[PDB]
Amino acid sequence: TKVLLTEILLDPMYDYAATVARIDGSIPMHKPRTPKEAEYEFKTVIGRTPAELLSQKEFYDKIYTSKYRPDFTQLTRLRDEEKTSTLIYLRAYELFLKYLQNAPNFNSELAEFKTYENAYGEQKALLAQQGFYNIFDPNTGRADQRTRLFEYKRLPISTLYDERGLPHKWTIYVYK
Amino acid sequence: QACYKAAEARKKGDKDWEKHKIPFIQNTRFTPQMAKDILAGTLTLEDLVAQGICEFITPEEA
Amino acid sequence: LRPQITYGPIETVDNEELTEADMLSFISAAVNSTGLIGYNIKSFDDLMDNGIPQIVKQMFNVDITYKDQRDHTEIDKLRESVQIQFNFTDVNIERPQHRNYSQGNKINLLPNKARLCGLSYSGPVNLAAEVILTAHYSNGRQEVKRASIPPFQVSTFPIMRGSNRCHTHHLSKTAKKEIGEDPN
Amino acid sequence: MKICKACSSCMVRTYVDGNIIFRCSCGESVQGDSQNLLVSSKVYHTGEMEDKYKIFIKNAPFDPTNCQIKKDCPNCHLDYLTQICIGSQKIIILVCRCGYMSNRG
Amino acid sequence: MLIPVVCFTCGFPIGTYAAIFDKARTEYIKTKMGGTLPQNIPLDASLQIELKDLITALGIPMRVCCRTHLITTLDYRKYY
Ligand SMILES: [Zn+2]
Ligand SMILES: [Zn+2]
Ligand SMILES: [Zn+2]
Repeated sequence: TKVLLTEILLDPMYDYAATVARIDGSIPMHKPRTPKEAEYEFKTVIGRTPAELLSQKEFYDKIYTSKYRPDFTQLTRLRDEEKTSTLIYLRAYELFLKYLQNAPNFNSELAEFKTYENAYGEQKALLAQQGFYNIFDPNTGRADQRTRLFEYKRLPISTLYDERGLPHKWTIYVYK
Repeated sequence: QACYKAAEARKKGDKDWEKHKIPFIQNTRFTPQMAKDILAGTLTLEDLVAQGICEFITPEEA
Repeated sequence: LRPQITYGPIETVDNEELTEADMLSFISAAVNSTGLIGYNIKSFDDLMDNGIPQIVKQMFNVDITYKDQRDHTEIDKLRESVQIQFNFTDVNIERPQHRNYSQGNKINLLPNKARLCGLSYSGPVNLAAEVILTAHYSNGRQEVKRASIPPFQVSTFPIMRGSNRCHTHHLSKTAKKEIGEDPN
Repeated sequence: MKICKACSSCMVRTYVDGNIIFRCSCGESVQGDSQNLLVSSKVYHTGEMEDKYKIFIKNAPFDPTNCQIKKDCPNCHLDYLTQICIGSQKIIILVCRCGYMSNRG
Repeated sequence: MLIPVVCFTCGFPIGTYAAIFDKARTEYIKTKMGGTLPQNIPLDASLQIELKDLITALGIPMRVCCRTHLITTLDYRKYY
């Protein structure tokens, strides 16, 4: 009993099922404080008594299944956005449970919900935008391209040599 | 081709042989509208490659 | 073959409005094509689906011969060598599994349980084989015994997280988040 | 070398009374007449000779990574040439896709 | 993980207007966003999103530090 409880209490599937059970009030919102509370929470979440769990060979067949069965066919895009988040959460848990159980016709539903959640993540990405600004060039109407970079230009050769062909030596400072 | 036609006209004694030349032009086919389509998500790197606008280059092909 | 496509003349492309901030979008597109580390997942998936099966089924054919070191014991004097010859015919790798309590039925193993319990995120490797033993006798004749083996699990191969053989590949971002994974 | 006419082997060269004798390992022996009086040789500056860059210089007008110069080709009267700089003496060669080559090559 | 209760620099009570400034900001961006996917907003190169008057309407003063910490603080709810 102790080894089974320790194995399953460290399973992430267990904490996820416990969260789903807490959301709809099937188990107390706090962690168990007594052996009776822990046994009751295990019985509700796993769906089988720890002593009865050894007895058989199934494990995933009776894990909690959320109480409210919303309509996920409105996840077909069709007080809606919070409802959309609720539907995303419940559909994700239901598909997680289906994957654990190897339920038939799962890959197609998984891809469908992946598209749904990509749309939902696009909405959340819209919510997660700090803003952005571009300094426009007034002469144009778009992002400024003016720079103080060097720009090559072939200077006249007189800037280096005089009319007798000798190089310039700028060494006399003239003060006015 | 315009260089040859300009040279051909010059050898024929024509005075306006320079008007047969055309300016050289080089450019990329990437347009400002393509940049806007990328940000709208309706243009990916796959169809920029498919349309012959960009291509992949390896350090030995570089 | 000669190329048959043609593009509109380059003299009519209008790019004078292009700014260096618009070119960043191109970089964006590139990063969106390859992801950031997509090559790791692709390479590991290639190793899983195509690499290890090819290596086992092609580069590990065993054909060895050993001296018969037996005693008189009937015809054992007249046999000198035995030829062990076998190769593997079927290869596959599954997702990581863990056995609940004892004598369970090998439930799935999520990455967070592996991290917490110090476990190994390794999926089983199943192999099948056929074996041919040849015994060579002093006079010149030889005898052949051929057996075929049903698939069996040799060991477990490490699974890269996020790859095809990872449990967090059939899960959504919310489901990934709620099983203790970094959803991003 | 000298190649044995019998077994197509590489014969060994010896010198007897002022004559070259090629003796093979199969016993066949011949004497070279004129083309075998070259004991050894060496050529210097192999990394910058014209025989090294023949293919490159021939391919230079077609390589798009080569430097161009605004100067008329005197043969086809194209207004640009391909300039290459080879050697430690920095020899400049102008080439064109028509076959023109400064230095007359 | 949220916009701080007070400005990290001077201690002006930024937090009491944070939540409102969140929602309003999103609405404002929805007006200026324009044919562009949300995750591509910091790449548009044509956007002029300025929150100066929006923050002024909240009563927050013209202090560099306060508006900096209000504008720039990341929200953990929006990344998780
Ligand atoms: Zn010979
Ligand atoms: Zn030429
Ligand atoms: Zn402040």
